[PDB]
This record gives sequence, C-alpha cells and structure tokens, in this order.
Amino acid sequence: SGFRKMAFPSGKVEGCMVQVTCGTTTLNGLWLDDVVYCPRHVICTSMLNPNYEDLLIRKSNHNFLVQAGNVQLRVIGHSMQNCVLKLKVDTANPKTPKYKFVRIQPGQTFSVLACYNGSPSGVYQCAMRPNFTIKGSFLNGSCGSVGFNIDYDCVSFCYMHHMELPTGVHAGTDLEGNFYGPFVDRQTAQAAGTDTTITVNVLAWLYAAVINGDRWFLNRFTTTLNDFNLVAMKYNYEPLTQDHVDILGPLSAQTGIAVLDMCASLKELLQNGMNGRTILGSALLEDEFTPFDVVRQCSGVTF
Amino acid sequence: SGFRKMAFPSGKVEGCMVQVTCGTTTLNGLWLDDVVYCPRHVICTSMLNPNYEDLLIRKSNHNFLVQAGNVQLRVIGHSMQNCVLKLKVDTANPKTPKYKFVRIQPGQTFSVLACYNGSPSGVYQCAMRPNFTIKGSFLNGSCGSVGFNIDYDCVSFCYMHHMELPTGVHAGTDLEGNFYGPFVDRQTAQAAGTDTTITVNVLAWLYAAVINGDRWFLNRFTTTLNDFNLVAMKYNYEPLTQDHVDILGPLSAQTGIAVLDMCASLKELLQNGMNGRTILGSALLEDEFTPFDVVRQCSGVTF
Ligand SMILES: O=c1[nH]cc(-c2cc(-c3cc(Cl)cc(OCCC(F)(F)F)c3)c(=O)n(-c3cccnc3)c2)c(=O)[nH]1
Ligand SMILES: O=c1[nH]cc(-c2cc(-c3cc(Cl)cc(OCCC(F)(F)F)c3)c(=O)n(-c3cccnc3)c2)c(=O)[nH]1
Repeated sequence: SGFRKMAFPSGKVEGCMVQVTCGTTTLNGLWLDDVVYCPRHVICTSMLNPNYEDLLIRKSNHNFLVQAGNVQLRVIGHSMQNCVLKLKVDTANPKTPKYKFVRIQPGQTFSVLACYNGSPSGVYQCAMRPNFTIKGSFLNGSCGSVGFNIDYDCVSFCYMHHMELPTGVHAGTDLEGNFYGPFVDRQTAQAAGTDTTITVNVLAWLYAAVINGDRWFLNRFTTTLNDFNLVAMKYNYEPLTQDHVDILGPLSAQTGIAVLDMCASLKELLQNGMNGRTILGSALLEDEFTPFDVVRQCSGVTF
Repeated sequence: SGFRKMAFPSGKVEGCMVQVTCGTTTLNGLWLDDVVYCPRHVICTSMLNPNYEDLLIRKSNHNFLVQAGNVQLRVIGHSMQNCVLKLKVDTANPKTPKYKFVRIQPGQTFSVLACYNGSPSGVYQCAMRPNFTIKGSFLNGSCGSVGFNIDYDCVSFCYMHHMELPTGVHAGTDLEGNFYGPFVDRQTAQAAGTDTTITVNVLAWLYAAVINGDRWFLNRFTTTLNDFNLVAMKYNYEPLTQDHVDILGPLSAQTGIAVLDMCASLKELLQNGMNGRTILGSALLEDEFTPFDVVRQCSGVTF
C-alpha cells in the first residue's frame, strides 16, 4: 500500500553524467559511447541573438574541457545538431547503458536527475505539461541534466534541460536537440503558453486512490464522454478521448469502476471541491501520474 | 527555481541490492563487503509467535539462496542481530560504497529504494513520522528495501523495510535490526500511535516557499515561542524548541525573516487556512522537508 511520486532508479544515468566547460561556462553533458551531448548554449558568452554556426566555427576541440569524475576526456571532434552540441571523445563510456532517444508527448512523465558540475544531486519525477514546459527544480549550472524513463534495462532519454523561464518553469529539448514547445535558446521575451490539466492522468490517480482504499469520492452516477468534456473545458482540463478511455481500461477492469463512472466522480470534484477531505494525501487533484505510472507502482514492476 | 520532493541518486545503493530466498519466502537483502543484511522474518513460514532463535537453529547455510543479478552467492555463515539476519557470503561486493549505519531521529528524511526480487523498482523520499512509521509505497516482496541518505560520497543507511501496518503505513528497523517504534516482527495486533505534524519541517518548507517567491502568507506580526507552542499543541503540531529555532537560523538569515516571524505566519495558516491559495503547489502544509533538505535543494549541493 501507499502511493508516492516515484522516480526510476538513477544509477544507469549517473554513470553517464560529465562536466563540459567552454571558457567560463560550465554545465553538464551526457556521455554515451564515445559522444558527449550537451546544450549548445555552452559555447556562448553574452547571447541576445547568438549565431551558433559562427560561434562554433570559431571553436576548436581544445576549447572544450570534458571531465568525467576525476579524469579529463579528450575531445576529438565537435558538431551541432539542432540545439545540442555533440562532442566526440577519445574514450567510449564503459558504463554506457542500453539506451534510446525518444521524443515524448505532453502528459507523459519522466525522471529527472538534477546535476551540477557533472555530479548528480537528486532525482525526482515530473510531467511534460501541455504547454511543453516542466515544473522542475533547477538552479544555475543544472543545464544538461537529463530526463529519462527506464523499461526493462533500457534507458529512454527524453529531455535535456536548457533554460528557466521567467515564471520559474523549465524548457528543454529531446536528445536530438529539438525544443519541446515554441522556445529558442537565446535571451529574448519568451513565455509559456497557457497550461491545462492532464485529464487522463487525474483519472489514473483517482484509480490509484481507489486501489489504495480512498472511495469517498465515488458515486452511483455515470456521464457521457460528451457531457464530461463539456465540464472539462469549463475547468481548463484537456478533452478526454476514446484513446484515453481505452488506455484507462486495465485500471477500470482491476477496480471494476467504468471509466465514464470515474468521470462522474471527477465532475463532482471539479464542481464541489473536496469539502475538506484529501485523496492520497493531497488536497488538490493530481495530474502528473500516467495510467502506466499507476499500474507500475500498484503492481510492482522492476527494472 | 522550483521545489520538488527530491531523493538522492540511488546508483550507489542499487549495486548493493540482492535477492534472499529461504524456502518459499523471497525478499531483498543488502550486500555490503562480504555480508548480506535482510529481515529475519525471511526464515518464517506461518509466524503468530515465532521463536526466531529456534527457527534459525534449524537452518543451515544451504537453506539460504542469495542471488545478485544473475550470479548466485554462496552463503558461508549466518547469524541474527536483533531483527536482522546477517548472511556471510564467499565474495565481497565489488560495488560496496563508502557507507555507515545510522539510527535517525523522528522528523528526519531519507530516500527509499523500493525493490522486488533484488531488483530496484523506484526511488522516493519520505520522513520518519513522530510515531515511528513511514508513509511509504510498498507491495508484497518489498521487505528488505532500504532507506538512506548520501553525504559527500558516503551512503548512510538508516532504514530497512519489514512490515506494513493495517492502516497502510510502514514499519522497519535500522540496519542493526532495531525497530523504529514499539513494533515487533510477528503477526499480532499492532497499530501505530497517534501521529503529529513535524513543526520545524513545516517552517523549513515555508522558507523554501519564500525562497521561491511565494510570500502571500507573510505578515508583519511576531509571536513568542511560548505563544506559538500553545497554538501548535492545539493543532496537533510538535512543540518547537530553541534547538529547532537555531537549526532554522541559516534559512532565516538568507530570507531575512526571523523564525518567530515565520511562526506568526504559520499560526495564521493554522487558524485561517489558505483561503483557496497554494504554497509550492500544495493546498496543505508540507512537513516532510527538513531544514537541511531545503538548503540542499535551494543551494545546489551534489554527491
Ligand atoms: O555558466 C552558466 N551560464 C549560464 C547557465 C544558464 C543559462 C540559462 C539560459 C540559457 C539560454 Cl540560451 C536562455 C535563457 O533564457 C531564459 C529563459 C527565456 F529566455 F526563455 F525566457 C537562459 C539558464 O536558464 N540557466 C538556468 C538557471 C536556473 C535554472 N535553470 C536554468 C542557466 C548555466 O547553467 N551556467
Ligand atoms: O514471501 C513473502 N512473505 C511475506 C512478505 C511480507 C511480510 C510482511 C509481514 C511480516 C511480519 Cl514479521 C509481520 C507482519 O505483520 C503485519 C503488520 C503488523 F503485524 F504489525 F500489524 C507483516 C509484510 O508486511 N509484507 C509487506 C506487504 C506489503 C507492504 N510491505 C510489506 C510482506 C514478503 O515480502 N514476502
């Protein structure tokens, strides 16, 4: 029993984190096989309208200092792919895990290994918000920290950290260096779009609550998908789709509560609040657990 | 910016987790140097009044199957210390970190690496509640999972998981096998004592909120320690001590808000609620961050 914001074990990623210095700028990089991936804004000084092709043309391999733990790695090549810098090094990472690069959809969750000067600091879970930001915990020097999922023993990297927006939320790229969202890696007026709540995740979390013995919010009613989405839109919730309903199938089956039955509970909670009760220790509706996250944690899968 | 329930990177612990089988009972063990530590109830069948000295007298080394990843470890000795079984094995763990065993005080936090069949599943943060339980996330097979902190590169183990209580909370021991709280490792009528909120942690978390730009709960008032503890007791909060005030010193200094000034904020929040506002994304007062946790995460320390 119990339900917690659970990250994946981070050891496989910790062995990949290095420090990348270029001039006076230091940040983190990801060392897989003989390549080190890091944000390209490492080659910047100050930055309002940087021309990165020019900035990189003016660099040489010896302008890049890469340290893995205590050993310095020799850079033997450098190139840029979108907003990521790729530094070829002379030695392949002996700790390289089985891995893949993936570009996730909004509403999906991942583990973040926050790092400073190439040294892991902590691990936490978060979600790609519908507005393509993440509500992380990042200080100066955290750029290059990665987000990931782990299936079987394969690490799927899905996020590298680049920037903190003025509202305190965070922007980054997939590991091919494509930003999530409309953002660009320069100092300009940038702001996240309006955000919405991830409906399918809230429902998943209600199922986890039921699985853990919180039932007070259940009712006998049912709603139509169309009637529910009318209420969703009113409270700034993402529309619920038949894909979402099918994804919730196994949780619906394990609890015996039909998805559209749970939607009637969610409607009431949106309309009437919680009246001083809590769900899974929260006074607010939680939306950073996917259906997969719930099944994993209430079923016990390992990696 | 940002504030998240952050666990320590778990790699150093992942390399220590093994599976320990005795008959039909399988659980996790912790492999440090040439010893494997696990809950002694692994040698039980069913268990209401087990006599563990007798149960262990009847065992031999070959009744214990220890698997580390894919390799089976040869048990060459066995003994019991309090509620922990210690199995001497023929091979010292080559991945043993620098480590220590520590017995923590209630209100202190730690990272939990949940494991099944010796394989890490996830990592999360929690606190030793004042009633010596933890609100973890554990399923059958999780016994033997450990809780830990990491300072510099030294892993301080402070919890091994033994049991789930009927209320869904969790009971365990230090790594010397002494239970936290009044619990015993047998099937009987056991229930946690009444719990209280960790006042010093709530104040620490209010400081983190201020550090991250949430100020709406601040006021111009101040309170006496005595007057505050009168309100604390009313709302089932632990008394605040001068030790607690001194521990909050650095957060008080960094924000310029005196501790007793923050206590007046907390008093108002206890009396008047939040009136539909949130702090650090929470509608409830959070009490599982220590002052040290706040400083670490709002200052950027690594391990
Ligand atoms: O030496 C070092 N110098 C600099 C950094 C650094 C650099 C940026 C950065 C980079 C770019 Cl290209 C654009 C940018 O714009 C702001 C957002 C908006 F522009 F979109 F509005 C910001 C940055 O956000 N952080 C940072 C701080 C706190 C949390 N998370 C990231 C750090 C470093 O880590 N080390
Ligand atoms: O093969 C396996 N058999 C058994 C287990 C197992 C065994 C116990 C256990 C052990 C003892 Cl000694 C006493 C006990 O009493 C209950 C609490 C109270 F008694 F204090 F009220 C319970 C246990 O709680 N869990 C468990 C489940 C879910 C979450 N966390 C722990 C598992 C196993 O993991 N594998």
